[PDB]
Amino acid sequence: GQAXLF
Amino acid sequence: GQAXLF
Amino acid sequence: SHMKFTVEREHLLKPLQQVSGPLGGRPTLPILGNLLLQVADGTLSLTGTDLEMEMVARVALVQPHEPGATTVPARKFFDICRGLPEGAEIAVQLEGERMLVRSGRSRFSLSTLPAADFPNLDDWQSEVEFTLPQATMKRLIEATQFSMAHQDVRYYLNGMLFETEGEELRTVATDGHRLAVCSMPIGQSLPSHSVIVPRKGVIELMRMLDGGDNPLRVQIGSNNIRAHVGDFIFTSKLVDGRFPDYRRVLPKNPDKHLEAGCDLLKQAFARAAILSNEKFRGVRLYVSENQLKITANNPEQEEAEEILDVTYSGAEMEIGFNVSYVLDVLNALKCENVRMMLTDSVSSVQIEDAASQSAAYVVMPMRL
Amino acid sequence: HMKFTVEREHLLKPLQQVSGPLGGRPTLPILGNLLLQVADGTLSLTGTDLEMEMVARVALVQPHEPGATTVPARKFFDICRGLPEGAEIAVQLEGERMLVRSGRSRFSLSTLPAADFPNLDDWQSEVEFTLPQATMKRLIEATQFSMAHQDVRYYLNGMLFETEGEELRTVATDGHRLAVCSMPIGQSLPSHSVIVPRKGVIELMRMLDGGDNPLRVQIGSNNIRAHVGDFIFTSKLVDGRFPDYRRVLPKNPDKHLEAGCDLLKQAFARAAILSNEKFRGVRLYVSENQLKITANNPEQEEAEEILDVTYSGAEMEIGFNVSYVLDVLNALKCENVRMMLTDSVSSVQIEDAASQSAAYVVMPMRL
Repeated sequence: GQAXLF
Repeated sequence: GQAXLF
Repeated sequence: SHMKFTVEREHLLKPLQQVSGPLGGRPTLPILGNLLLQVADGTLSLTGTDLEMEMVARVALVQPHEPGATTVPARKFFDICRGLPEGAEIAVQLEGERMLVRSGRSRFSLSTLPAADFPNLDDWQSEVEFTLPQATMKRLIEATQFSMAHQDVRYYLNGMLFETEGEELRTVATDGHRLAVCSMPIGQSLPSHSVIVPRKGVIELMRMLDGGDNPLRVQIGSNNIRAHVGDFIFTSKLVDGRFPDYRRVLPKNPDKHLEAGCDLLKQAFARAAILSNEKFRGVRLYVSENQLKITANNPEQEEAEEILDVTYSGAEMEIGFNVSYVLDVLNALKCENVRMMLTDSVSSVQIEDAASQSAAYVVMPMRL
Repeated sequence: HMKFTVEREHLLKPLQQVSGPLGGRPTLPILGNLLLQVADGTLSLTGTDLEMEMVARVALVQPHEPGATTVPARKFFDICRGLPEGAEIAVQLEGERMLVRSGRSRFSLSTLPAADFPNLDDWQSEVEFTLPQATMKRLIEATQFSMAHQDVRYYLNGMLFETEGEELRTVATDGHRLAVCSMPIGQSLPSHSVIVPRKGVIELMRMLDGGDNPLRVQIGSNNIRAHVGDFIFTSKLVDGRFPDYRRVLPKNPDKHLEAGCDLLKQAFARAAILSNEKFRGVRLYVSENQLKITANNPEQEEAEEILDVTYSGAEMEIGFNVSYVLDVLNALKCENVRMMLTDSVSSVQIEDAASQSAAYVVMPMRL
């Protein structure tokens, strides 16, 4: 894997 | 607590 | 590994939901989480077990198919068939160690375990065989289910007794504190035979009863019981112990009869239970001429008091009770009027419907 | 010294409502009680958890005596609810116990002093406005799922209530997803943004039926208040710096996909079955007017869904947390949806193809 949105 | 039926 | 079949979604939905009953949460053996699918003679057979009890659903095939067998994950497969759109054509077949489920532009590849390693219950022969309406069995189980013991060390109490006596079929359940008994005629002169059906089996048997107009074919064997209702065949091992005699538990001479409205009595006990002990649930009953007083106390010294106008013929006496056991009985009695047969302060009370005596309940008091 | 007599029917909805902010195992016993205040001709029921409070005013027709005390919420409610329909409940404080009598039913509840009940700090409102219950409901419903539950980033554990011009906007995000919804409320509003805590947002939405009674909102320095009928909800604001939603929105996606909300939702729901139990990973393959969803789990099981979409752009592949995607499709109660793809490592903006009041941004996962 999940990518951070911020 | 209580009594037995038996 | 050859079987193939094509069934319409709706023709699989109820059978899949049905056979996935024994199956719960996360199972002990991997195979116990799968459903045995078996194409043969033009019929599909879905089987679901927990070792102890099994459920077999026979589904008639219309589209071309090929015989064979395998086991597939229950929760996934059903969630796939249900997730599909209404009226979908589900085409199923094998793939080495996989099952291919295709329906339109949806394609699924499920991991399978061999059919030969599915616990098809030990061969047995029936002793008592009889038929009765689904509604009869439902009432019999429904009115006594709650009195069974959950995990009592006395294994034989963690279940319901199915006793056949003359023309009636009787179910009795008890946990050492309460007892529930229900007997109803089934228009057949039956042999005297009593068997203990396990707690979990009883529940799944009741759940398979949709309430329809179909008959129910019960086969009681040496150590197994079978029930045929429609295209479903439920089978369960019986509990091996000596179940207590309900007749000895029933009060011999409960001479103080109290009559009151089932709902008014249930509401009072429900309201008194609020300020009762959270663990012990103790309430004490004061029976006076055409009067009943329910009093509840908890450790915080809060007190509830309920006074009811009853039809009470008899001497004044006081009796302590587990309000939950009493409310359980009042809820099982879906009736207008109830009758309570008080023997004394240290003896059991028989609570039953003032109109019908098919079902009777005995609740042992507590010394307060 | 406090006393009152009021119909059971009246006292039921207020008791259920003010018993809202009350949770489980309160450290302070008085947080399990309700403050009952008889004063001029109205009974006031108050329920708090120290950070928010709920006040219900009930009109008293019968004679009563002024005063106040706190009584256990569950017990007092279950008693009023357990009584028969149309019962006359006569309540009177007698020493350190509250006496609740109704017909031949009599109850003695243990009370804690009213002076010990928590009062939310007195404050002054800055922004004040009114709007229909349905408007607030839609605003909260369409964004509440995206709030963070127990994130160390305390300011994400709640919903932003921002007023900008003619509109009221709600924004909620957890670091993986975004949800924004803005609707006009026929009023000239000042630009003001406040963070309402997660639990406060839930209790605020729980006091709204449909559209039944207008909602008057008062946003202060560090508190928010909501008046709907005879109920006054008040909550402290999560004092932190909420991220700017405008920076999170994809600045320029070049790939636009349009498809039927329900067909897309079922395709993801069916694929999710054979997805990883923990990671919930699904692949999206966008080709010319065709979307392929593929799911794999550790047991080597595969799902494959092919759907006819209205797609215009280059072929690309993107990994997603199917639960985050399904959450959006369920929040979008519409006919057709639009997905705005940038690339395999950037956010996709999913919104209703008919309305742009609500927009959702979902961050992908490594392929």
